[PDB]
Amino acid sequence: CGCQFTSKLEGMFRDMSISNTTMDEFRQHLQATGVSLGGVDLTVRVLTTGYWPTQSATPKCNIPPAPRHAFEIFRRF
Amino acid sequence: MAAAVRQDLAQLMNSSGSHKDLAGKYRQILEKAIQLSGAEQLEALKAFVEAMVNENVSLVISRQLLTDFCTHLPNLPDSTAKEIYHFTLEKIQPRVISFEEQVASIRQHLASIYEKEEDWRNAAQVLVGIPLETGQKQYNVDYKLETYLKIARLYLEDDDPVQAEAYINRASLLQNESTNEQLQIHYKVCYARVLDYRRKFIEAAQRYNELSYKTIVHESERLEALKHALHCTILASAGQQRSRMLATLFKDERCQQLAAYGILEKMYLDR
Amino acid sequence: IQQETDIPERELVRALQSLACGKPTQRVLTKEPKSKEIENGHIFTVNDQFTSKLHRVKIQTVAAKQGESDPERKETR
Amino acid sequence: KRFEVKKWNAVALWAWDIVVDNCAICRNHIMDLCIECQANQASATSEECTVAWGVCNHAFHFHCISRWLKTRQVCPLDNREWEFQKYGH
Ligand SMILES: [Zn+2]
Ligand SMILES: [Zn+2]
Ligand SMILES: [Zn+2]
Repeated sequence: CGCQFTSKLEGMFRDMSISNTTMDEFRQHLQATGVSLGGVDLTVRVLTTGYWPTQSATPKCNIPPAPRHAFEIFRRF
Repeated sequence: MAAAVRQDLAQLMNSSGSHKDLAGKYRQILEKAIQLSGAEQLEALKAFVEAMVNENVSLVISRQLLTDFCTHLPNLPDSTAKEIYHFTLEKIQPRVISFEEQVASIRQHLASIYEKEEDWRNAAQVLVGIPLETGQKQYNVDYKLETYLKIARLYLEDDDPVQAEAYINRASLLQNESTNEQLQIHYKVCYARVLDYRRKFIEAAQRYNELSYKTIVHESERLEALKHALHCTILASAGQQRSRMLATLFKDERCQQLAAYGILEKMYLDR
Repeated sequence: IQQETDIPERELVRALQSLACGKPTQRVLTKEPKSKEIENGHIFTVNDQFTSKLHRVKIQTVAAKQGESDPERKETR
Repeated sequence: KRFEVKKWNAVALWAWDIVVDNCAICRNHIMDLCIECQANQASATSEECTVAWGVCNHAFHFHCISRWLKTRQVCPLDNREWEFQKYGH
């Protein structure tokens, strides 16, 4: 193909690249510690909405407190 | 007696029973704390806020008792109840995603209360803290319009409207979704005020002139809006657009009633 | 779990039934009112299930059959 | 406790910002007309000049990008090809 849905597949691949780069980058920052609230085992992935289709309604349910601190670190970081 | 209230809250947290009985007991404890005064009332309410945000306490108990807490607070005067407003706003962060109605209510109360003490600086910053973008609590288009309008008006009275430009925008972005005509009129007045402030005197005069020929706007406000149109037209850049507005403003008989009637009369008649 | 959770719609039941309804002899979430349909006032318990001695035991109730059913097939068409 | 969480593999999604306060092609505002139109009236017919949104989530006037798209086609804020995803705001 040319400049078509293969481009949609291009963005799909970029997200995997960003997920692992942020994975090791977050590994370095959880190594620094000092102000880490939820300092437990995390493997967080980063994707983009431009190429992944609608998975679901993306609900907004609650999160357990220990994961909440873990999620708060990454979102702040 | 704030320590006794805190001890009762701690004991009630570990108690097991029906939701209605626990909610009633917490409400009674809250009423007893409200009946206090001075630092004792402040610390008792602080422990009440800390208990509600606590993980173990039911969200139903958390959301409603905080709501019922926020209902009794406007009765307490413009005093020590505002350091706890910053305290309560700071505390809500684990359940800030679970509920944000109380956060919006506190910020709305705090913004108006800061507005009372001639403080458009801090009232703006507090009201910006409202996460209107979230959408899971779908703030009715009027409510988002009302909040964004209030931020712009607060910034206009403080004159740092680099952000109020971005705030009259997000008011405008959801503006073409709302229903309330009076809110729309209140928006267009504020939007015309924003145009008048920045450089858009010619555009504000156009907006003021459009708002001048309305009916629900008070006759005094209609005269004031037209007076704003006349002043903006005189102050705008002298050109083809401004000349046409001067011709348009030479038609209103309530322009004649104004003191600047002579000013544009010499103006448009080429003096 | 519906009043103190801010839980989404029926998708909750599919997640909830993954531990109780349609379960083999590896149940990690048992209930007293044994029935197929879901009730309101039913209590949840836990079972040891020594048969599932698997240390990192997983409950893979999801992805039972990736088959692209018709309702998504028609809408994407 | 009886059950404790050890590992978590949540996926974080993100979206770009737009800074809707002024477009970059004409520098007037996101709304309130463009350099090719100036005033509201004078043969506008309900102002046939709205805001256009691209796939990259940037926003400009419809006419401004139209003059941009005739010469170049590369969305001067990124290197996306600037698809057409919306009309108006
Ligand atoms: Zn522009
Ligand atoms: Zn235009
Ligand atoms: Zn762009």
